[PDB]
Amino acid sequence: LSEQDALVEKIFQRFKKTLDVIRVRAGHTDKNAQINLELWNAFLMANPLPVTVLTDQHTSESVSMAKEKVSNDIAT
Amino acid sequence: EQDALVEKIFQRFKKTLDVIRVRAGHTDKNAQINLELWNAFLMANPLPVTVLTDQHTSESVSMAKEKVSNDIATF
Amino acid sequence: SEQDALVEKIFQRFKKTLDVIRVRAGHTDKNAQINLELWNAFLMANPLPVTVLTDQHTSESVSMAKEKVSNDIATF
Amino acid sequence: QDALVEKIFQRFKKTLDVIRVRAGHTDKNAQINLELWNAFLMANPLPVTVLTDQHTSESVSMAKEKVSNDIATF
Ligand SMILES: [Cl-]
Ligand SMILES: [Cl-]
Ligand SMILES: [Cl-]
Ligand SMILES: [Cl-]
Ligand SMILES: [Cl-]
Ligand SMILES: [Cl-]
Ligand SMILES: [Cl-]
Ligand SMILES: [Cl-]
Ligand SMILES: [Cl-]
Ligand SMILES: [Cl-]
Ligand SMILES: [Cl-]
Ligand SMILES: [Mg+2]
Ligand SMILES: [Mg+2]
Ligand SMILES: [Mg+2]
Repeated sequence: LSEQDALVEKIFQRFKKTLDVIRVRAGHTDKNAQINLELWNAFLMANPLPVTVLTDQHTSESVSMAKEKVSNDIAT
Repeated sequence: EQDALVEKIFQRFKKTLDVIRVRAGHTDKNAQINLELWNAFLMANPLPVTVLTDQHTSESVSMAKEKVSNDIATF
Repeated sequence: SEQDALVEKIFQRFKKTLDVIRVRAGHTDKNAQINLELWNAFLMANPLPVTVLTDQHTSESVSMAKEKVSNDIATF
Repeated sequence: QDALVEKIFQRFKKTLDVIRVRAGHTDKNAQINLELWNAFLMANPLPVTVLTDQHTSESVSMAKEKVSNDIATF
């Protein structure tokens, strides 16, 4: 009702389209990330690892190489 | 008048919102690619049974979750 | 310049929230790129005789994971 | 002025919270994904690691093309 509130609502409406795109996409990405973890779970239950070696214990050379490539990509 | 102020506010935010929007957009695209690759991989290498985390969480998944939780707490 | 001082104040109020979102989006984008590189190396070393995508046929494992996560999102 | 600035932020807070929470869980899950790749590849090592700049797997190319069509139509 107040003129200040009307301005605040107008500011939000100017941002709404952009925020909607970000928010909706973040929802789809979050859902897909959860599906990815469920697929990892089913895959590893069916194909178990004798030991689970995480990066703080030892980083696979494949992971190191992939990280270095993407780092160079981002640096360009 | 009022609209010119509102447009000025949005333009001040645009570059930051663009960076966020572009990064989230490519992440969403890559997440969709990731699922298609899972599909092709599992079609070629099927699982006799599909065990989801509500039935049983793999010890490997639990260890990875615990490690990442410690990383996020200390990073 | 009176409007610009207010516009700058509004941005500074949001900066901390926007920085957190932007920095995480950057780390997530980098990790998603690494994930694709690891798929590439994994599939080059372990090629698929045929590549069946979900529009041709959706693996029952993918269908089950999608349904589980969809129920998770609906209940939460 | 400051009361107006806070009103603007509070109007956006709920939308920004949803975005922040979703992005945070996605970032966490992406980290878990990389740790699982590490454990999987330590247990099942690759004789050579071929990245996309050397050669892109036909499976990756096909998946990329399908997803591009999906994003264009959805
Ligand atoms: Cl190491
Ligand atoms: Cl290694
Ligand atoms: Cl782009
Ligand atoms: Cl989980
Ligand atoms: Cl669960
Ligand atoms: Cl369990
Ligand atoms: Cl287990
Ligand atoms: Cl199907
Ligand atoms: Cl199937
Ligand atoms: Cl190529
Ligand atoms: Cl190939
Ligand atoms: Mg096996
Ligand atoms: Mg993955
Ligand atoms: Mg093996």
